[PDB]
Amino acid sequence: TDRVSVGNLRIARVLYDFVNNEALPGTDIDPDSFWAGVDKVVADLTPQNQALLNARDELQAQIDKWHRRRVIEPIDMDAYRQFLTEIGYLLPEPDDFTITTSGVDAEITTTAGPQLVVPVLNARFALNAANARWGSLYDALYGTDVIPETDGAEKGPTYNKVRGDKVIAYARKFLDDSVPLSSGSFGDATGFTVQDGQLVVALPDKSTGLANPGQFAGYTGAAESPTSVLLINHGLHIEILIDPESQVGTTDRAGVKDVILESAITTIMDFEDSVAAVDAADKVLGYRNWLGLNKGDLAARVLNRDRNYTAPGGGQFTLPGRSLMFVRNVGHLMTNDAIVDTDGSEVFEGIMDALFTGLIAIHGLKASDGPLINSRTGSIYIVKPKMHGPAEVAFTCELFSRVEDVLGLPQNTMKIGIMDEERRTTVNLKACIKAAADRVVFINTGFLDRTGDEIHTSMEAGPMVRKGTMKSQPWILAYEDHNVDAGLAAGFSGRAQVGKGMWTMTELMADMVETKIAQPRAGASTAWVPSPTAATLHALHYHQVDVAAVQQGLAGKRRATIEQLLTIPLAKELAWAPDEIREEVDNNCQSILGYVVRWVDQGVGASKVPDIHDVALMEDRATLRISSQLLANWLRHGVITSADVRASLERMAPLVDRQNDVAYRPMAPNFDDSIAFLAAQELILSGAQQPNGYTEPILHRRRREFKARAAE
Ligand SMILES: Cc1ccc(C2CC2)cc1C(=O)/C=C(\O)C(=O)O
Ligand SMILES: [Mg+2]
Ligand SMILES: [Mg+2]
Repeated sequence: TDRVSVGNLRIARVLYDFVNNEALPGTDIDPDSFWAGVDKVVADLTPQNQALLNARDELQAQIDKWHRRRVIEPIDMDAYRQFLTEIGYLLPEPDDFTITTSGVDAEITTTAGPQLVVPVLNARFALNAANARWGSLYDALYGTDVIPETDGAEKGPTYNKVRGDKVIAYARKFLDDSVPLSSGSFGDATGFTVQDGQLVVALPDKSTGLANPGQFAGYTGAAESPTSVLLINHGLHIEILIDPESQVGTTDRAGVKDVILESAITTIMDFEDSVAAVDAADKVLGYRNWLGLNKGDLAARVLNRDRNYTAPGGGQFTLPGRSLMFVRNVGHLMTNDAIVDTDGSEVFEGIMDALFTGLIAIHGLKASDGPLINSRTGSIYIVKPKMHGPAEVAFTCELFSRVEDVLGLPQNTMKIGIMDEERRTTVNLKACIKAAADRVVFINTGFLDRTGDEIHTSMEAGPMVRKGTMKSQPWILAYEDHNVDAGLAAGFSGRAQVGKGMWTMTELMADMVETKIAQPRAGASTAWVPSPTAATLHALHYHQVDVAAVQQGLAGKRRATIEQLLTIPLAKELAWAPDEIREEVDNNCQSILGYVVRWVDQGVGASKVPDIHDVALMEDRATLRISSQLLANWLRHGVITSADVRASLERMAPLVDRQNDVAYRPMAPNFDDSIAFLAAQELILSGAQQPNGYTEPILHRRRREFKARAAE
């Protein structure tokens, strides 16, 4: 064929060659021993992987039946709770404990700041994301709606000085709020100098230093007239660039050219919900980019070097120039035919990701032909998504342990960022953390997947509230607080990240700056952003909120009950008028179609899709999971008919065709000839039958179908 036999496995040649020629050289792992290890790990752990997936199905069957066999008024919470305990869904809560994870980098244990997620299959985006550790505040302010485009302040083809002056003024207020002067305001500064190791800021009438001189972290250039001044606040760096000859510095009262913020402290290179990878060719593209990131030679533009500074006293030092990288592996569900066994059965994809992304990450622990690219403390950081409960966490740990043995790595090298994005994890979160107590480096509320699981788990209970109502429902507010509580109770402060979820409105940056501050105010040491620009703007929130102090104030508090976590988001009687149902259907169909068409026809796993209100939303599989499950639920309970669904899909499809484009194939009017349209339809009409409402089985099948037809 086009496969390589190793034991019981038949490996796609493209993957075999990539591993031997690109991934293995430089790790000192023997190629034959590696492939024997792949065979042995797959054979040994596949049964447990399948058993865990079977357990999800059996628990969900019981829950479906339970709802179908009830007539009572609102749900008897006491009966529901004891039922879930009976079936093993709700497990006992373990005694208090503190995590023991060691060898973790400061960016994770100590620094509070933004965490950027990027599809690993897009080399250009991945490079920008790794370089997003530092970003221009002026560019982020000028280029977005944070500075309103009011009369006279609009963006044009050329620089608008009125707008630029608003940018400068915004940044000066940020400096006053973050690194205050002893007296006066940065808005009146006329220059900066370093005198006896102290920062001196010239005012019109006088000179002043910092109210806290310890916030002066360094400078570049001559101490007499530095080319830049480096400050620190809440552990994050701020750099004032001084250049009176620049276009902006010429207009500035102190010659300031820009303010650079330490922004994306860590970055998650994603193999999961933001990428479309359905075969060996796709996986190799992703693995090769992850390899180039860890070897430091990925080029599309290149990775940045570390940044050199002079210390206040005069010594030299350096700061990391790149975001510390995690990789998000796929979860336990899917198989991939990149490897098949002798029976033709596909191998579990999460098992493969652990082996291959783990192998590749070794390069980030060693010098790059300069210094090693990633973890100086010797860890490999893997986000494991979509786990359901503590036995599934234990399985990830065993998989990582077995992979470490194959790779010759110390035990516990491979650390786990746990997504809390499935109900059976939420309600057993303390036990999930305990199961990974020596590997865990974060917990994070993946609230979009979590909403998808909320809908599917209770699918039989009745019609759910509209998608937009979900973000304010009791269950989700309890879930967010419960996650923070569990992390802090497990000793996460100073040891691991407590993270919150993604901002998806990529153009609504004024709204992000106004509202996303709630996440660090809730004690999250990190939260997810969709772009380098949004990382720079979200960094402002960490200068305003002292997350370390917030976490200390939250200690010992139990702010969510199990009853709150289990409050199902059922709609009340007579909740909606016909126009509101119409808008919900059309909005969900447009978002489904806009995302699925680029997935199936172009293999793009994350797309900006305008919604029914013309708001650009960054869509990935989790937002698709919500929209498809909600419509499945409304169809299941008679809120809408199958004619309503088909009509909405047919009405929104031509609009999506218009929004798109070199490789774009219109879906309309030949709907049944478009694999993408049929995939969108199947996601709704078959949604109730998909395991835990997951979208990958349909998406993968339909993308492979598209590729097959295109190859003739
Ligand atoms: C929803 C979403 C949008 C965009 C991106 C990336 C930037 C492309 C990631 C996610 C995501 O995966 C979130 C969660 O895992 C989860 O809330 O379930
Ligand atoms: Mg998710
Ligand atoms: Mg403070």
